[PDB]
Amino acid sequence: WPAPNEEQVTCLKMYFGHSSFKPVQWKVIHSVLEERRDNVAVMATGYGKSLCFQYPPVYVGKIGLVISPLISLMEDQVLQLKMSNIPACFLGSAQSENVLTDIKLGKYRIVYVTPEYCSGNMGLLQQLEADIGITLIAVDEAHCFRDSFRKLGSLKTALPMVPIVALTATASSSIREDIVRCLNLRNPQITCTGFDRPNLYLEVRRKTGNILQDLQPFLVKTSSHWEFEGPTIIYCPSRKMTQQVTGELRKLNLSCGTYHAGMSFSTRKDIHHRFVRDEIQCVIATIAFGMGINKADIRQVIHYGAPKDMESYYQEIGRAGRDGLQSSCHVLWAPADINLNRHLLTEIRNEKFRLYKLKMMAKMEKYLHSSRCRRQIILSHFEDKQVQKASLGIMGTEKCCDNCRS
Ligand SMILES: Nc1ncnc2c1ncn2[C@@H]1O[C@H](COP(=O)(O)OP(=O)(O)OP(O)(O)=S)[C@@H](O)[C@H]1O
Ligand SMILES: *CC(=O)Nc1nn(Cc2ccc(F)cc2)c2ccccc12
Ligand SMILES: [Zn+2]
Repeated sequence: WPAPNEEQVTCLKMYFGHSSFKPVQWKVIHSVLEERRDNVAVMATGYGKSLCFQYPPVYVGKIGLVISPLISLMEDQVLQLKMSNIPACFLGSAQSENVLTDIKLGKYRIVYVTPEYCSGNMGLLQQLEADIGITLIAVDEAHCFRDSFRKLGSLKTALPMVPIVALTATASSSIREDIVRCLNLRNPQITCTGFDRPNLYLEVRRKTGNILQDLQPFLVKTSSHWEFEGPTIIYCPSRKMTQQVTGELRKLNLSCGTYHAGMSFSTRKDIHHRFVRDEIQCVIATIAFGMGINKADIRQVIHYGAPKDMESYYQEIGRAGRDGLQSSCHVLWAPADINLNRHLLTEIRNEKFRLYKLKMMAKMEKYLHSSRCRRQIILSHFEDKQVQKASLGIMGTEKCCDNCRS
C-alpha cells in the first residue's frame, strides 16, 4: 500500500481539517484515484464515510456525484461543504438553469442528486464525464433498497470508466451481493470499518412500567431545575411513544424536542437544528433521527424499549460521543418489547436478509439478558485484527459497561 504525498495531505488539512487519513479511508480514496476501481465499503457509524467520496474530486478539481433520495438531508451536507470552501450543490428538477450551467462549466466539486434524476438525465451525466470528468459516483444503501437501485443499474453501462463507491450500513453478505449486481460493479474492492467506540459506556436495565420512574435516574438537579447531564437522544419504537415520553419530561420543565416522520420535514429540521445549537437538551426520536446529526457532543443515548436488532443497536449508539469524550448508552427494556419486534421482522421481503436480521434479533435478546461484558458481546462480531489495545484496556473496568462494574 502506497502513502499519500504532500499535495494529498495538504488538501486534506486545507479543505477537511484532518491531519491524517484513516486506514480504510485511504484504501478507498487511493483505489478510486489511481485505479479507478469500484468500491463496496461496509460502513460503521462514526468512522468517516463522507471523506471517501468528498475528498477525491476536491483533490483533482473534478466532479464527485453523490446519489441519495433524501433531498431533505442534502442541504446540510452542501451547506457544510460550502463552509469549508468546497463548491457544492444539489442538482434536481426544481434547480435553476444557472446552477446546471455552472455544473457543466466545472464550478462544483460535489454534486448531490437523486436516483430519479439520474435515470432521467443519463445523457447529461455522460456529457459531464466527457467534458469535465466524474471522479466517482457515491451511493449510500442506508439512504434508500433494490427498487431505488433498479434505476442505477444503467450507471456502469453508461459510465464504465467512472468508479462507484457503494456505502452500506449492514455486514449482510447477501445485501453486499445485491448491491454489487444492482449497480453492475466490476471487481469491486470490498472493505469494512467495524470498530469499537471505546468512549461509550454501555448499560441495560429493565423498565419499571412508569416513564418518569425509568428516566428519573438520568436526571440531575441544577440548583432547583431538573435536567439531563448533557445533550441526550431518547429512541422510542413508535411516534406515539415519543409523544408519551415528551409529555412526561415536559411535566419536569425539561428542554425537549420530539422528532418523528409524522412531523413535516420543516418541523423535523427545526428540532434537529435546535439540538445542534443546544437550544434543546433532549431529542425524543424514532430511528428517523440519526443520519447527519452533525452533533459531536452527544453525551447520552437512551433506548426506551428493546432495540430492533444487534446490528441496528451498534449503528444507533454510534451517534453518541463523536468528540471522543465519555458518553453513555443505556437500554431500558421489558420482555414484551421483544414480542413486538419479532412481528416486524416478517415484514422483510428478502428472506436472506430477514434470516440475517432474525439472527441479529436473537443476539439482541441474549445481549439484554446477559451477565457478561456488553462490549465483548457486541465486539464478538468483528475479527481480532479490528479489536485494539484501547478496547481491551476499557473492558473489565468501571468505564466499560454495567457488567464490568463491581
Ligand atoms: N481522516 C479523519 N481523521 C479524523 N476524523 C475523521 C476522519 N474522517 C472522518 N472523521 C470523523 O469521523 C466522524 C464521522 O464522519 P462521517 O462518518 O463522515 O459522518 P457522516 O457521513 O455525517 O455520517 P452520520 O450520518 O453522522 S453516521 C466525524 O467526526 C468526522 O470528522
Ligand atoms: C468487517 C466488519 O466491520 N464487519 C461488520 N460486521 N457487522 C455486524 C455487527 C452486528 C452487530 C454488532 F454489534 C456489531 C457488528 C458490522 C456492522 C457494521 C459495520 C461493520 C460490520
Ligand atoms: Zn464490559
